[PDB]
Amino acid sequence: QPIFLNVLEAIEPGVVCAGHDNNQPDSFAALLSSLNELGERQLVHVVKWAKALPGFRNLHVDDQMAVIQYSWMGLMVFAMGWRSFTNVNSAMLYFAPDLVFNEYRMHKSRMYSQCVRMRHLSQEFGWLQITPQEFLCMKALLLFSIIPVDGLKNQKFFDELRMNYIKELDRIIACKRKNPTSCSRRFYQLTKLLDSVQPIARELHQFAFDLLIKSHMVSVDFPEMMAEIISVQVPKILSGKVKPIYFHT
Amino acid sequence: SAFSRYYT
Ligand SMILES: CC(C)(O)C(=O)Nc1ccc([N+](=O)[O-])c(C(F)(F)F)c1
Repeated sequence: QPIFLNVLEAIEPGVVCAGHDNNQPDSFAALLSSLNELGERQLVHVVKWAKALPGFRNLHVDDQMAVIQYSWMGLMVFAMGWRSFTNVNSAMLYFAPDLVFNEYRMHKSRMYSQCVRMRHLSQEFGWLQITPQEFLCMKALLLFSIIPVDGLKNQKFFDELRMNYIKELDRIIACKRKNPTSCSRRFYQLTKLLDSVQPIARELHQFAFDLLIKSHMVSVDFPEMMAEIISVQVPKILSGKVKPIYFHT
Repeated sequence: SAFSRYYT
């Protein structure tokens, strides 16, 4: 009966790996070259995952592309937290298997505060008793959670489609939690969780772009496609031309 | 772009 939820699980990506020299003593330059590799791989995986989404083929192929490029980091950060939650129970950061982040790597990467934030969201998963089905469904909602204020090439469709993903999230909660101030209690937190992802993303958007600019001066390598997105679409978000849709203000 | 042309 869970037609929507079959799909989401059915289309779930594999455990992507970075290919990081775990035998080499840590260094900013080494660390961030694997995280850029990681980004670039996961991006591909996001692309294929996203195209299978129910009603995604509905969007105009530019919107299809745009929502991917805009929402791409937040998705990486969401799933990531679930990975560190379910693999390392939230003690470290399960980026990929070959790239798990301890405290000293967190600091050595120069994204410490930013990771502080992400280990929190990892902790949120447990604290809030997030279900696997609750995760997947929140995860899907996130591709539809960041519009350009400029206007999408076909907004109407996007809006219909988004409004539906919320129904589906409702339905996942309203299922086994039969009660008024329960479904209500839950949704709040979940939307309150989903919103909290955005600040993390924009921070990583700032670090990335920054690193990208000063990359000539650090020995850190941006994949052909990493670096186009970070230059072409990220500055849109950072310049405020693209904003996240928030549940609360 | 590089994304748009890998995408389609
Ligand atoms: C491209 C930038 C600097 O490397 C980056 O933040 N990469 C990156 C790669 C993978 C993952 N991941 O979810 O496993 C993440 C992050 F979502 F955790 F932040 C970032």
